[PDB]
Amino acid sequence: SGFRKMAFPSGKVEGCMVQVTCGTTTLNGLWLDDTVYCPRHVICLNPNYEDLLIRKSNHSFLVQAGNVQLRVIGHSMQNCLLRLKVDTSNPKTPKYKFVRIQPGQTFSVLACYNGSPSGVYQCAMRPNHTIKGSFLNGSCGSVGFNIDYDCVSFCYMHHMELPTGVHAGTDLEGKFYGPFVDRQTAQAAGTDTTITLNVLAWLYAAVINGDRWFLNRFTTTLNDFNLVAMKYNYEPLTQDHVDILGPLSAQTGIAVLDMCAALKELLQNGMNGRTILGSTILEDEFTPFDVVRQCSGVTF
Amino acid sequence: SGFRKMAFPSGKVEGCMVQVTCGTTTLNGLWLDDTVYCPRHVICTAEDMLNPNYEDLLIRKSNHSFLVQAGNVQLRVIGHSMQNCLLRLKVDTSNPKTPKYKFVRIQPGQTFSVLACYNGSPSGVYQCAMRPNHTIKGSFLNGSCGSVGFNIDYDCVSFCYMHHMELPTGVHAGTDLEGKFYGPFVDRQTAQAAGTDTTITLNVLAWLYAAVINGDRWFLNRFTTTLNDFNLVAMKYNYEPLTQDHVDILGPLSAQTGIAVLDMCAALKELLQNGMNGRTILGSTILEDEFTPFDVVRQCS
Repeated sequence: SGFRKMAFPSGKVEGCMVQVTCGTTTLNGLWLDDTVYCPRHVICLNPNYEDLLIRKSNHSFLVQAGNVQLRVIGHSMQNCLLRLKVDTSNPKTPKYKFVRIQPGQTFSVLACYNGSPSGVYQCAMRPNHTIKGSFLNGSCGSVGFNIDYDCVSFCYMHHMELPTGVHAGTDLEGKFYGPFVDRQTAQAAGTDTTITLNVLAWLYAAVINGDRWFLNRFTTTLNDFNLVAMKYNYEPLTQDHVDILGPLSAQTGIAVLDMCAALKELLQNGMNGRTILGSTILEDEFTPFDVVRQCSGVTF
Repeated sequence: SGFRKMAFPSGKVEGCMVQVTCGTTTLNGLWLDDTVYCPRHVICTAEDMLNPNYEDLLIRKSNHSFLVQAGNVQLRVIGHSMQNCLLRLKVDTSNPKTPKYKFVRIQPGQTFSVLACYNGSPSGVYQCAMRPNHTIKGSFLNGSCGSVGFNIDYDCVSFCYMHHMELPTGVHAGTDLEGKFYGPFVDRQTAQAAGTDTTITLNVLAWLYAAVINGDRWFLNRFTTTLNDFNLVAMKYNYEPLTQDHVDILGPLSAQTGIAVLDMCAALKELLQNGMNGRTILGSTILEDEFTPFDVVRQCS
């Protein structure tokens, strides 16, 4: 049946995307009820946003939804975000919540340009607080989300590209992930590591799909595992991660440290020209929950 | 910057998914205007599949035999008929979320977005390619039949695939929206097997170009080759023969990066002969072939 890196259906987020233009600057905004969220830098090297906000009046902002202009009747700022009040509550607003995700967690990104959705892909918040996305100029304001039941949890809004070509942004409260700031400076991505917890979740998915050649009859202590894995640039695995893997461990009857012994053997010796879920490399962008959802057939 | 396997936004298709039930069998249906499309095997039981005769099976069914549901709300079917391996059910009400659309039969090597559904509801969206052997490496569990594959140009949706089954090796087969199977497969239980799978050369070349557009250019070399000499090597590694037409499709991408197509074929040739020596391209340690030149241009440009 295969295992696929997949994204959550994006319709519910597509219905909230609008084009926000302030002068020469056009980008995307997220329209929920009667508020439009967009990156603070639409009101434009080290600018005092707070100040440039004065020169601005509601009629300065042009918010477009489909072939219709949304009249702005209020403006404010919350951290690095802009909150525009419009005179029309979005009829497509889905049930939603704003969430701040932690390193290693994944989400779907709806790439947009001119308030119009262009594509959706799956990605992960990297250990160094960036995301390896795919954005072109004009994508600022695009958002990342997860879907739980029928509630849309927005966890990311796109702000900029770092010199190595990776991306940085904020939660929907306007607070950046990582020490990044929306301004020009010489900020760069810190060294990145492999998300061990996610590699382990993926090996469980393989076993669940019948790809179990790499299993062995040994085990290891947590520390011995970390001592080998860090040498390959893997994030240290903690007791809390081990706990997050409990449901998968129980479903397969394979203890986490027993899976860690298989992983350790995979790192030191390799795959011997073999494959796991058709892959020649250990995938690190599927979380324990992504595995449960895809292996089970969760719908929305 | 950045390059990702991406799908088209699924919202226009989501609003067309419904549930179709017959007896104990339930699968997905596509609701456009006043018609619901779904795999015809929703009508025959388990047994039947041993070689059911659908004409015989269909004529024994009535409009009320079909339980179509949009949400938990039932749609009354007032008509039905068969078209190749699909059922077309006429419902007494029209779908207001129906987007502008058309039915397209794609060629092997082309890509499309799949909206995996169960019980008529959206589970996930992913991007794939119709393989040279006409199967797709999808991610589907029992109950996903009827989910569709599509592309979007502007606001127009091009439906090109409807899922029907899984083959012995675990890959998938299906049909276009006229019910015509892609490949030598049949909706019946049998010893069927996927044909010989080859690597989509045109796409691997588009991908090396997307790698170049985003830095990564270690695999490049000072050599060039002839179309003919390229094929002699590539065809030795299970790669599809590259035609002059393919070379032409890569033109814009060639002009954009300033690397001639045959020069890029030279680079690939070298790659196939020497492996990547533990290196990676766009983060991959294998040459990826599920990105058409069109896909790369749209995303990189």
